[PDB]
Amino acid sequence: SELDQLRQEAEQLKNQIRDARKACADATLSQITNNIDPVGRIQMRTRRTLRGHLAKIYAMHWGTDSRLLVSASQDGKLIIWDSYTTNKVHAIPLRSSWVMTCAYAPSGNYVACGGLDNICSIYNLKTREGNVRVSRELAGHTGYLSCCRFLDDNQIVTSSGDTTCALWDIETGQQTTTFTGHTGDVMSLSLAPDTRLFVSGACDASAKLWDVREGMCRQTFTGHESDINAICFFPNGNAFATGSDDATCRLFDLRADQELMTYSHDNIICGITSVSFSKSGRLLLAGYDDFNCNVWDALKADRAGVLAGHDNRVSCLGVTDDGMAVATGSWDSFLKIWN
Amino acid sequence: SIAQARKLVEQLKMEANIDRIKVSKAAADLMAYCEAHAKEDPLLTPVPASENPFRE
Amino acid sequence: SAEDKAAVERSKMIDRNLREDGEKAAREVKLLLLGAGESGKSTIVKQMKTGIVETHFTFKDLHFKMFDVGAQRSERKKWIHCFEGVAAIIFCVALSDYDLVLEMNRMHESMKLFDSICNNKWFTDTSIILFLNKKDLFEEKIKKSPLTICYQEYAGSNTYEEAAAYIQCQFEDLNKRKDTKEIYTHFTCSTDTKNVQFVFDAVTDVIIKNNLKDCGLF
Amino acid sequence: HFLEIDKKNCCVFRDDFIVKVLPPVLGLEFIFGLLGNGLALWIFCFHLKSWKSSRIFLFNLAVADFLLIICLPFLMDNYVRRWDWKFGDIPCRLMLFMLAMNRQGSIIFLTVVAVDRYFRVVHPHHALNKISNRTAAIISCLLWGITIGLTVHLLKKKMPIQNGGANLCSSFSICHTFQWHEAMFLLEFFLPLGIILFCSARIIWSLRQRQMDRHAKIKRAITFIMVVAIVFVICFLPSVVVRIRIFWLLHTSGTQNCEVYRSVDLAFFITLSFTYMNSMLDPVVYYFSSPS
Amino acid sequence: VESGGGLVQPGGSRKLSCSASGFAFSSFGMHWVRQAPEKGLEWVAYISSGSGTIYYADTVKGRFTISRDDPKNTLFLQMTSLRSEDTAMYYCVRSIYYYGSSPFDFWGQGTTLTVSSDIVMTQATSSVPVTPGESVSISCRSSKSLLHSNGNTYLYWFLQRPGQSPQLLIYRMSNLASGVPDRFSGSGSGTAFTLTISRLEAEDVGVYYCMQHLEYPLTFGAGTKL
Ligand SMILES: C[C@@]1(c2ccccc2)OC(C(=O)O)=CC1=O
Ligand SMILES: *[C@@H]1O[C@H](CO)[C@@H](O)[C@H](O)[C@H]1NC(C)=O
Repeated sequence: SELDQLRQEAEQLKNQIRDARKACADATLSQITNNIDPVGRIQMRTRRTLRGHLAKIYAMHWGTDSRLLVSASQDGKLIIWDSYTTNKVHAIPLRSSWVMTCAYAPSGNYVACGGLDNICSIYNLKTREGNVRVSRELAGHTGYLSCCRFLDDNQIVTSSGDTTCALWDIETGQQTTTFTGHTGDVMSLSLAPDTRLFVSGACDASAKLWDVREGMCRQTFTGHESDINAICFFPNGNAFATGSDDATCRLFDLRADQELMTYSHDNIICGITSVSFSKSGRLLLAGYDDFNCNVWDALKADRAGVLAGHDNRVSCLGVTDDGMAVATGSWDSFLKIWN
Repeated sequence: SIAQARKLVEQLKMEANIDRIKVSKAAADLMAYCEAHAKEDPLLTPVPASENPFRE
Repeated sequence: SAEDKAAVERSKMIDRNLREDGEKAAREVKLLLLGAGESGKSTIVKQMKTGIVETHFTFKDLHFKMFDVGAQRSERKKWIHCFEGVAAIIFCVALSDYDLVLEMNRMHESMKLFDSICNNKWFTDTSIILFLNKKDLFEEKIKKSPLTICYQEYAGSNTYEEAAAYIQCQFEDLNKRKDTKEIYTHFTCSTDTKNVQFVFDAVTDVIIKNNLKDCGLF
Repeated sequence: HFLEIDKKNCCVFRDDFIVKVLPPVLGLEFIFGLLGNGLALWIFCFHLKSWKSSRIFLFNLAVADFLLIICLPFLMDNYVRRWDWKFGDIPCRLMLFMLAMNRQGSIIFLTVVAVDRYFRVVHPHHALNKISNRTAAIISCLLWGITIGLTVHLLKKKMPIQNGGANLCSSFSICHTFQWHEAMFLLEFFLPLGIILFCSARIIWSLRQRQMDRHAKIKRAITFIMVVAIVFVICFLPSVVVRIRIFWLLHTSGTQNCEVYRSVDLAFFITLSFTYMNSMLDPVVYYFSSPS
Repeated sequence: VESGGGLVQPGGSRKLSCSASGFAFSSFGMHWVRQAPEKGLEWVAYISSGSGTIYYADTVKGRFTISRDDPKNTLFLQMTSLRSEDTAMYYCVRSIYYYGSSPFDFWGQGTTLTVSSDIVMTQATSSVPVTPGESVSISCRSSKSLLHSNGNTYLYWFLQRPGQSPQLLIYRMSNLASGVPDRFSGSGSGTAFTLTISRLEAEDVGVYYCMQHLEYPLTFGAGTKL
């Protein structure tokens, strides 16, 4: 009966990890940051509105220059916007219209998209002779593609619904490393600022910190009660925020190995679809299912503003690398640039 | 079955044997970092409209 | 501004092409096909003629789009909102699988999936076209085996007409919103025709209900 | 008695009962009509989200009904004073052109609505159901032009004739000649009635040929198809039948005695007041009686 | 690649044709820059993507006409009245305009034919010592400032190797064209612009042209032969 012995050992071992977690909990984030002055009410005006999509918008990603952004929609079109003049630089027709993610290469010569076809496709924007054409179709996943992020011009990390992430090589199209350990579908991921680690949110209410090089999970985080819909890294790199389906946000710290503060209100019962941080990390913008975006004071866990300008569910969020704007997409086929 | 349980147990021991710091030590870094970039945040502190790339 | 004015007319040339594709896509009928794997969905597809399977067929100058999600094997809730907006949902259930087990028999597995897909919060007004395939294999099996293995509360003769009508009644009983959506039930033979016609008739009623919504009558 | 209007043997009456019945009847049409059509205009402009081809036509019908309502206070004073126009010459023609161009405008923008509903039920896959918001705007302006072009003759007429010590402003006077305005008044009913009845009968028959009447909301829509057909006949047949009788008396008896027309002339102007009944019931029947 | 053109005629008319090949010709705006036997380049005409806005040089406004045929990927130029002032080699240049694009990147082979206000770019320097291995700077000047309010100075640097078509080195103030070695550099001040070369190779000889793109009646700088 080694199965029962192993199960008992895991429960005892998990108790030891839990015992060490509360031992280091000397204080709380709210208690420490109670003396700080609030950021005050924040009002963001719609500085721009981008039209041209004819279906629900599922994902967008800001360019590294903080001027271009790529938006993915379910009508089969990938559109690159000039966020300063609303100009459409490119319009990429996709083979499959069921796309749930889009990524922008840090160099800017590539974009990626994927979805229910279980294939991540890389498109060449440089196009030395002609227009934008596909470059590689990274097949090998078993479930739907839920997120994808570029590490460089030749490496991309993709998380799918088959409970396993992966690290690809664009030149050969082979899975360099496969990450396993999740018990549910992986719905999002966020690369570290130093591009050495990343965190993945799954449907089992757990976020796991991976290592790109070694390929083994380093830490696990619990505290959510429903599916984690979106994850994002703190700009420092020693924390991250998760958005689950129980209408709550949590800020986990990579060194304390435990949740620090929670961002919940009694008025909101709708789950969070997207989260993002400001340039300094003081503001935690979260997109909800109740047709508007919210701004949270990450250091005091107090509501500080509402970006109510959408007539449908907000499905994606983005903050420029410069930090001077916020673009929020939604299912009403509209993108809006705020402040 | 046994190997899968052994793999989970072996991986679980790796997370237990890690170096942890107090929350107050960790929360101090988050507060110190936020005031290190307090003035460099356009969203927290609005900049003059002349420097806005989207207003005009 | 010389180069900027040329960049604006490029965006406008992109805009006029986006509308042209959107007009073409709006004139197509999107359907969703579901089943229990070996329920005859492949058999149904032939009559109307990894990842997602897309099928194209036309009938009476109407272009249909069929999507098969039988190879996903993932959490249905996380990607079911993508199909919210299809004209109709096609459900395939094999009547011959009332005694085969996957435990629990395969028929109750079909009923469990039908209960969730019909009562989904995203599908509250989409018509469901229910296809009961394998009627030839079901009519011979009832002679040698009763229906009591499937439904223990069954009380009737072991004849095709009575047994077939009881299974249809059990599947329609799972419809909780009896006043908002209509469930179309058809009995599909292994080698038969007019099944694409049954979809055309059911889809037309959806378009009429859609057209009246623009005019405000319905 | 007898009057001459442009070399035409015409009989004009000034009955006492006109003052006692018509300003009451016309009073209730304006006071709620301003609230009925006016409030419906507010929702159409500052509370709607998506504009489609069907909503554009209902807007043109709404604005046509609103303009007819503001004619009533000018109409009512002519009735309280017992056919005594004290408003001038040019205003008299304006209150006759814009009172008649509106009524044909409202009639035109409900056959279009009836035809619009016919194509959305009997031919659901027809290309006419997917016209853009521009093609409806072109059609609405084109239908306005033919409406105006069929009543421009009213403006060129010097109407404020002298009736003894009274000024008579009226485009519907009993005259023994063939006039286009009299013919146009008849065609305002007989032609649209055929299209409305044909479109309303085919819609309900088709919605019952295929078993769609079991749905609760389809039953709600089916009844309102009869309602728009019932209201149209109720609000427009009484005036037409009397006018047909007037055309009969002219042929058999003539203008040699202007006494047989005493009863019908009073009746005709009372029944003509039911033509503004339709412009009152339209906001309730057409716009306020929808799920949206 | 692209090629095609007309031949010699006496004072008559001729139709110039270009044959695009494998670069998605339907989404490229094409020019018709021409170069006389011994002078610098001179812009002639332009037709945008989708045959939209069309511009002509002041000297060929009434006589010339430019049109494109997106199927079969062919560009046309029809000249009606032809004088002795317009004998030149007619080059075909492609150019696409979006946010980060590089116009005038590829130049056609060009064909010759014999018949038997605006912005002025000076480029005063006309001859430079040709010794290998030196760091040479080529200067330019403009009548009015090219620094648009957008923040980018529209100035393009072209190199014409002896016997071949012009090739784009630098587009706008400092951006380096694709395939150009990083030795070339470009800096300007809105009115005065310089092109810097670190180490001259044996393939760096030729005529260097500067072109503005602020106002569409655009002019070149007559070149500075090394
Ligand atoms: C009774 C009448 C009128 C009377 C006085 C001033 C204006 C209009 O209304 C009409 C009409 O509905 O067109 C014709 C008329 O003679
Ligand atoms: C009016 O009637 C008189 C006699 O009844 C007749 O002489 C005259 O011609 C008639 N006028 C017209 C215009 O018919």
